[PDB]
Amino acid sequence: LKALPAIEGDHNLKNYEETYRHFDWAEAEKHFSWHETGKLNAAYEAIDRHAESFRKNKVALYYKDAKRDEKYTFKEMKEESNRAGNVLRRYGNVEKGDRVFIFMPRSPELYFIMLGAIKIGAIAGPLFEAFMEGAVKDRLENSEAKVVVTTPELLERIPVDKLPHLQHVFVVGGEAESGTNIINYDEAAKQESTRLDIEWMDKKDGFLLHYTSGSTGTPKGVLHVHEAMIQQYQTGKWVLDLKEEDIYWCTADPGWVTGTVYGIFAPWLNGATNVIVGGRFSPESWYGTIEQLGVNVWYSAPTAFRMLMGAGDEMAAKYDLTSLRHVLSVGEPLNPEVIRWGHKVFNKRIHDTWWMTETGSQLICNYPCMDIKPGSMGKPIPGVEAAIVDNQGNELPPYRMGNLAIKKGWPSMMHTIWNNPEKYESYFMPGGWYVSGDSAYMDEEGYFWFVGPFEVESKLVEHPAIAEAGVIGKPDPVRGEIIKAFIALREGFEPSDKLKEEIRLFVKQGLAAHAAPREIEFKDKLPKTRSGKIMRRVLKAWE
Amino acid sequence: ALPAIEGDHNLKNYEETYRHFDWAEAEKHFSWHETGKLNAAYEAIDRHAESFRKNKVALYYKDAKRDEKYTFKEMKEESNRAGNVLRRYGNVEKGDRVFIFMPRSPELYFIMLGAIKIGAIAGPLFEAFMEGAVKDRLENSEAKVVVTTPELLERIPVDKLPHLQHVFVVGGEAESGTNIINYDEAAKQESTRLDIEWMDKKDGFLLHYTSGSTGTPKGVLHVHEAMIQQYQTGKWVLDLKEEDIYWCTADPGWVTGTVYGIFAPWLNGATNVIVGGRFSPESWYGTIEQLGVNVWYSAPTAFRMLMGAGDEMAAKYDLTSLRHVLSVGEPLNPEVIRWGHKVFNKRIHDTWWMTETGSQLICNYPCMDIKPGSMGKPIPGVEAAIVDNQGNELPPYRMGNLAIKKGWPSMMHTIWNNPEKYESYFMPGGWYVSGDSAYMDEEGYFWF
Amino acid sequence: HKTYHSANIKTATGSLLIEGPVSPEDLAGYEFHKDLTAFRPPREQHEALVDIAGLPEGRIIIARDGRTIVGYVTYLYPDPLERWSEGNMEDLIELGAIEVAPDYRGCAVGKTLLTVSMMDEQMENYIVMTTEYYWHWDLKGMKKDVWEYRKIMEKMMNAGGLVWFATDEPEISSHPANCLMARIGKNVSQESIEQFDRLRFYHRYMY
Repeated sequence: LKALPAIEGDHNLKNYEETYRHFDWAEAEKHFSWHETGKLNAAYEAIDRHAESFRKNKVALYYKDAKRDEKYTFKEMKEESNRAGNVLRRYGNVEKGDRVFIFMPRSPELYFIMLGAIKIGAIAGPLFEAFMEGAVKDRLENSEAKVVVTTPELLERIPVDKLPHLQHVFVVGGEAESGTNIINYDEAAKQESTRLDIEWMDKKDGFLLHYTSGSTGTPKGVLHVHEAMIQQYQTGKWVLDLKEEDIYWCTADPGWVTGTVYGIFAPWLNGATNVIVGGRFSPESWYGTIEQLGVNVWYSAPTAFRMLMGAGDEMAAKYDLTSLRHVLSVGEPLNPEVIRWGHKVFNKRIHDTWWMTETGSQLICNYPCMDIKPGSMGKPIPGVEAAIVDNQGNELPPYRMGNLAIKKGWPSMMHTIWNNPEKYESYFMPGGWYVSGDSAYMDEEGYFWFVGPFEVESKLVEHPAIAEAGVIGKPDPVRGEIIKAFIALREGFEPSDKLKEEIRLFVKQGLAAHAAPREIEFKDKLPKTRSGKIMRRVLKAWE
Repeated sequence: ALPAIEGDHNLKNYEETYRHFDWAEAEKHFSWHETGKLNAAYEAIDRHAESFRKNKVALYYKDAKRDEKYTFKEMKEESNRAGNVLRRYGNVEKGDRVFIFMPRSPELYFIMLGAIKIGAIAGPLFEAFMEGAVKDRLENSEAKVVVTTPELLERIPVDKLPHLQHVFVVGGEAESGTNIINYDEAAKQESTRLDIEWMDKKDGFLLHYTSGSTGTPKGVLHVHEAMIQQYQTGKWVLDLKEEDIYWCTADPGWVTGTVYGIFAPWLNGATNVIVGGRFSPESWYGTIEQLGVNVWYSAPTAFRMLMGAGDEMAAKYDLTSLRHVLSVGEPLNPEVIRWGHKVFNKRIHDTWWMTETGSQLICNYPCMDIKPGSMGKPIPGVEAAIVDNQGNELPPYRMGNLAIKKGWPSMMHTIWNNPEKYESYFMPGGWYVSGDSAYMDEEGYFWF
Repeated sequence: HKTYHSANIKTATGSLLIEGPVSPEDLAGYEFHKDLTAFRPPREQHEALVDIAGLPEGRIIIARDGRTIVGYVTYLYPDPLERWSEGNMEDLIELGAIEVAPDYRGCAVGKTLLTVSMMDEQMENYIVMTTEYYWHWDLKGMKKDVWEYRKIMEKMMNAGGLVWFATDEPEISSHPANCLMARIGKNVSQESIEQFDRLRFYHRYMY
């Protein structure tokens, strides 16, 4: 692994070391209007501050999909969000601290609704359409949300009669029958005015709700505070490298947390240009978007990048991708292979950023102003003390496994787990170390750190005793993952422990040291489809 | 006398700037003062797309069908595409007259910018002319290339024009003949990067023909360096801040829409708004209310026609976003001042210039008192006077002939192939006479 | 329902007859190809061929020389444990083994087989899908690299006009070579198209 050298330019974080040594949140708060005025709101500082600044006539939203190619600026986005907040207050009977839930696919109306809900102080909680009736019903039951905005294709997936606390259901587009609790958005926005009397919030009250599918089977509602906005801006200044001329495209859905803060709030707190691509995924559409829109800053996920590589680099060569300037990946530890492919195609580097729902906004990030280690997330942002702790809360020297913890006190926190202070207090550890539940470790420099089955599979067949096999990666706490293989022996060969080691050594001598299987199991036959294909998802599900 | 309103203007004090201004201070504003390579098209659009205005929306396009918006980068790319098409499929070289005969559309601006970018003299043509006018203008200009729409395709007599090599067609299906090439299937088969033909200070880039009583067409030639003044007034008369939305309602076939709808606002890096289709008061007011136009440069005829609709139409719309509105090339009426002040809560600034002058000379300023019905005062760096036939400077309050001291940046190069008519505009003694009669004021105001 | 179709092709080795949907009793009477062991031993794919031939929706199209089978294409329903069959319903048929014998390859046998398969309208009331991975292919039999191999199947499988589709399968995305080929029928419903769109992208929240 060879560290990617930085590129000289007019960055925003000129020197990371000097800032990390001499950064205070007071100067960061000085960048915000409430430091001088005292009136604070995250949505205000994400939209209205720039809609009143010189960025008023700057493209804020680049919406493209299979049908629409609409464009919105900061003034128009402010007007739309204000209209959504007005309609939510007037029709949804929503007040301070309430819960408003979002059930929409990628569209401008989604961002308008969520920004309007946050502006009036209602805690906004997004949802994903892939959820069945059970998941959405459970989420509204736990949240006791008064309002849920939906789409006609998903109106039938919400049990309005079942939920007692649910009061209003909004539908967007189409022709949905206006029931007792079913109000259509489009007209409600149509006659409603724009100007919104924004309600001003304290430092310690919530503005975002987000439900994560927990290990217990029931989701939990993370409630972030408006103070988190502070951190967002600074991250949107430093890791995201938004200059005044950058076109920023976040590919995450707004139903998730990542598409809610760094696809909505972080870019616009800096007054940048968000890009949203609706419709179905298609590499032609994505590459054409990057080409004709001239995307400079990219924020995507390793899954989408991997699908883009699966498309083929020739399709990328069919378009012009030299307009890219800055690439970032969230949602999963970036693979070095994706990094190499991105550098080869776009001639730009990708930077993995780490955070989760309980975190609020990204903490440990690869930085354009420092050498990039592709396998590392990066270093904590200045003013935030991230480290590695054991089960006792004591700090640990680098280069050793441990539980990643954050020094409690940073502006981007959950104000609560909604109606669950027990899960609150379970999240934090003695000593003021918030625990995120992830495994990570640092190195000497200060960066933080969290296999093709076929080459083993092709190696296996060379034995005269086995006809076919299947290899999966069993998770490991020391080596990350260990190689496990299920072997169906040929006729005349019987399973035993003596021949198990013979497989390991033959793979060891013929392949890499880490390519040797660590666990071997024997089967009469592997799971195979009717045609004869071998699937491994069933194998790892069984394991 | 409508009093000036206190605020942050780009022109702080009129007298201080007037008495201590040199055109070098305006030249250093441009990007060629440190690089040498000067071109009006490059600094109107191409400069901003490499600046912090790249993502700022440059063009709002509205009509009955299309509602797309273009940023500065988008205009730069599309104009480079149009220029590449022009160069490759028309063999137009530096100084070749590229005439454009097409209605108000983003493609029109892209093609105009592309023609000027490759050094070609771009000549706009209004769509209202019938076959003889376009024919004689093309013949006199010896235009190598014309660009048109099929609805007007039959209007140009290609067979009667020996000097017309190629004819470009935009939109629709038009059979690709030997001398007829359709733009669209040539639009998307090249690159979006175009090398800009750099030329010197004295070389034309715009060719505007003005209809006259004689009937012969007269094509004035404006050098690139006229932009030296075009930007400056755009910072003073138009006071284009970074957060203004600019709407120019003059047609782009005419000089005012060509330079104050393309070059003057975009040189300052403003946001131009343009609406297609036939006028309707609801359309214009809805454009204002939706987009929120801050600077509104329109024609006084458009203002009278808007007033004819009544103030109730305006009251139905939100007009508080207006902050700076101006009128083009006609003597503003006091009634129009009063109507604009009650319906927009803002003042209208009447400015004067002609195709021969190239840019605004004597105008009103936001940092300056307005006397209704008056030209205003000359921009600093431009000396104006009231001369007689002999040319002695007439003291104010007496009838005389408007004249401007020669050599100002926006001076014309010549009338195309008519040096005698070019010299007929000038009176010995360093004075250019625009043919308009006016008088001055003790403070410096100018009145018809 | 099934309508029988057939066609003939000519080459240096002789005439190959491509029987379309064929009745299982006749396949039970053929002689297998010893060289064609890309997926299973002959016994196992014989059992598969007869089973899918017996299914009401499963179909088999065979290109053969005389009484010996040399290539087959299956239209079996997706594996019940496989994620593509979570609905476990209708109008979803998974294409499986399409490969042909090694030394008959390069004779336009596969493209002719697929075209003879696919001209039927009952191929077009249902959409067709298949999932291809690098470890299922002859790595050393033909001795050319990865991306050219993918391109040559894209060409040879365009005979039926099949367009390439992207999916988030953890198995598919482990290597950019492994992908998903499919066709969308002209007699299928739009609701089926939306259902397949949902099925293809399971965890869409990441992108």
